[PDB]
Amino acid sequence: GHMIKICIAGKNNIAVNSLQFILKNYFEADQIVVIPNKNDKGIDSWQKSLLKFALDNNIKIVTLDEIYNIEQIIFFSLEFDQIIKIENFKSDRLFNIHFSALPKYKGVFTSITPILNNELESGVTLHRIDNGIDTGNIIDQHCFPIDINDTARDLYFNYLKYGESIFKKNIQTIINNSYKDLKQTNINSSYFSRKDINLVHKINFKKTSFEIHNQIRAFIFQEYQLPIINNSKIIKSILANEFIGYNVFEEFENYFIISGIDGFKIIAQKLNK
Amino acid sequence: GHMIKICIAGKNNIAVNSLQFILKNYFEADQIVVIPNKNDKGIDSWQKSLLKFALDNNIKIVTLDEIYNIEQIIFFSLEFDQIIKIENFKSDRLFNIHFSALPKYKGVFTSITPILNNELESGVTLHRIDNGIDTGNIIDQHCFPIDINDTARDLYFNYLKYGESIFKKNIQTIINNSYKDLKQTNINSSYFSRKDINLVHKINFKKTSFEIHNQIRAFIFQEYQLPIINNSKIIKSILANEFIGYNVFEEFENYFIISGIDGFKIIAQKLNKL
Ligand SMILES: Cc1cn([C@H]2C[C@H](O)[C@@H](COP(=O)(O)OP(=O)(O)O[C@H]3O[C@H](C)[C@@H](O)[C@H](N)[C@H]3O)O2)c(=O)[nH]c1=O
Ligand SMILES: Cc1cn([C@H]2C[C@H](O)[C@@H](COP(=O)(O)OP(=O)(O)O[C@H]3O[C@H](C)[C@@H](O)[C@H](N)[C@H]3O)O2)c(=O)[nH]c1=O
Ligand SMILES: Nc1nc(=O)c2c([nH]1)NC[C@@H](CNc1ccc(C(=O)N[C@@H](CCC(=O)O)C(=O)O)cc1)N2C=O
Ligand SMILES: Nc1nc(=O)c2c([nH]1)NC[C@@H](CNc1ccc(C(=O)N[C@@H](CCC(=O)O)C(=O)O)cc1)N2C=O
Ligand SMILES: [Cl-]
Ligand SMILES: [Cl-]
Repeated sequence: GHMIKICIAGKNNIAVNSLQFILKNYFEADQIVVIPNKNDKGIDSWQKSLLKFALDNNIKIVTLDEIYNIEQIIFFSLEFDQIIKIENFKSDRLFNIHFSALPKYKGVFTSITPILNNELESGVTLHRIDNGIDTGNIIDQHCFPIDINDTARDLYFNYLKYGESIFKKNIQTIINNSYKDLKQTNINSSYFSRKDINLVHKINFKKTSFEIHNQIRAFIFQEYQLPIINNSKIIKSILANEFIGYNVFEEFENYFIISGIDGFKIIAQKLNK
Repeated sequence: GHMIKICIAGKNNIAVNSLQFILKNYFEADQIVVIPNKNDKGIDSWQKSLLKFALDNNIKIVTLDEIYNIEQIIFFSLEFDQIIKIENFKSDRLFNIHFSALPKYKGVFTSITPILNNELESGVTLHRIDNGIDTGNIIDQHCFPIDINDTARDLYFNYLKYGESIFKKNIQTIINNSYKDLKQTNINSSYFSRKDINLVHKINFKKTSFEIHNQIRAFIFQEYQLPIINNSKIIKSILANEFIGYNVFEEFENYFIISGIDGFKIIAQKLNKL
């Protein structure tokens, strides 16, 4: 049918590197169109620009309106900023990679919400897009650890890495329309919206050491913000299993020593600045 | 031996039934003391009264001050209302059964917090009392399901049942002093205080059906409160696998039909239904 076979919509190194993989291995420029996010400035920053890569490689920049009527197009969202409505499209070949182990942690801020809710693991999930937010049927998932001292930033860079890999693992079956999927369960399903998360976190210290530590590290993502204790930004939290007494809080020039209601030692390292 | 070998401190069916078990199998009345909770008025209601049981069975009622200097006393807290300081006690035989699968859900309101945090299971844990809240070394634990439609009240009655069972299972080894324990992990440890739970819950509907349903049923405990939707008290929530559309909300005479962002059917039953 159409010249155009695939649309990559989204941002950051997962979208750029997945687009590069399709251009190298599957489709020529003239067979691909791209929809960057509204905030893409067309320059590289701490992630690469999808808009810049597409323009550099002669791939057309399009709008959703411009692709709705393309028969059989593969629409692939990789951190795309718009919620689509499936009945706009002639094609039913609509796919997304979501940065959580669905059915948990639908919605936004998924580098914060699993840590803040005390998880030991997260995942990336390739799924069909339906009209709900991260609700469509699951094609593949890869779960991986949230290590004990990982921050939100560390978790995000794992999503980028594992998300790119799950794209490469599954894309041929998507192209060939040969994949299998399974509906999501009602149980374990959870969802967080922007209004659920205050990005300026105020720590509750009447909590376990593990909870105070998770509260701190869930907000460490320096490109956006760092959590603040007594007007100092915190760059790293370290949780040990050493008991130091209950409810410790002491400030030093370079760090705080903290424990919660169970008394395990936390070192909260101040940003050097 | 002082005369007094054991103190049962606390309340409700677990304290009464455990006391009754001790009196039947291990110690006579004149070897036991009790410290009821401050709110025990000696009346059997939806729970049995430990004060009433002790009075009816000639078991002395005491204060903590009265038992601190008692050598070798077994002190057993079963829903006891006072945080003890261990250095007050000559004895080191100090035990509690906590209504959670420790190390999770230390603190209070443990029939609310696991449901509200989307758990599929909970537990009872027998542990040594240390100076922290529910922090001491674990002796035994029994985990059991939170069934999908269980309310906070249903979970509390399961804690009472499994707690009484874990008491009977372990009491021989406590009396022998042959029990084994293990320190708690830092990992997975969680804690909720009274301030963390608003008992008049306002539901966040911009949530999955599982989360809306957990928000409703975590507060269903009619002796205390029921959650209110559109000025109606709710007595039961039922969560189904059936997709009915995203973000459904409809009020009927006897119930609401609700779904969250994933579209699964909830029936929230009003108290007024006949
Ligand atoms: C905007 C922002 C983000 N972050 C962190 C935490 C967040 O998980 C991570 C990535 O932010 P993002 O790129 O804005 O996306 P988010 O994780 O909220 O993902 C959501 O939005 C994107 C655009 C959707 O495609 C995705 N499916 C959603 O989950 O950066 C912060 O810590 N502070 C911030 O202010
Ligand atoms: C006071 C109260 C209680 N409840 C429910 C929820 C709570 O888990 C259950 C039992 O209440 P409780 O007997 O006050 O005890 P709680 O579960 O908070 O347990 C705590 O306090 C008791 C006294 C301690 O020994 C125990 N180790 C603590 O966990 O009843 C309510 O729903 N609303 C209330 O207002
Ligand atoms: N239909 C659809 N389903 C999806 O699963 C999906 C899409 N489109 N499009 C790409 C991506 C979009 N991800 C998102 C997720 C949330 C917001 C957002 O603005 N959330 C608002 C709540 C919006 C609402 O209630 O309608 C917020 O305040 O959190 C935007 C983009 N995606 C899957 O990743
Ligand atoms: N030392 C000790 N450890 C325990 O683990 C323990 C005891 N005593 N005593 C019996 C029982 C007591 N349980 C409790 C638990 C919390 C509160 C309470 O009032 N909590 C307050 C916070 C108190 C504080 O911060 O100091 C709250 O507002 O939630 C009371 C009794 N118990 C284990 O079951
Ligand atoms: Cl964005
Ligand atoms: Cl009480």
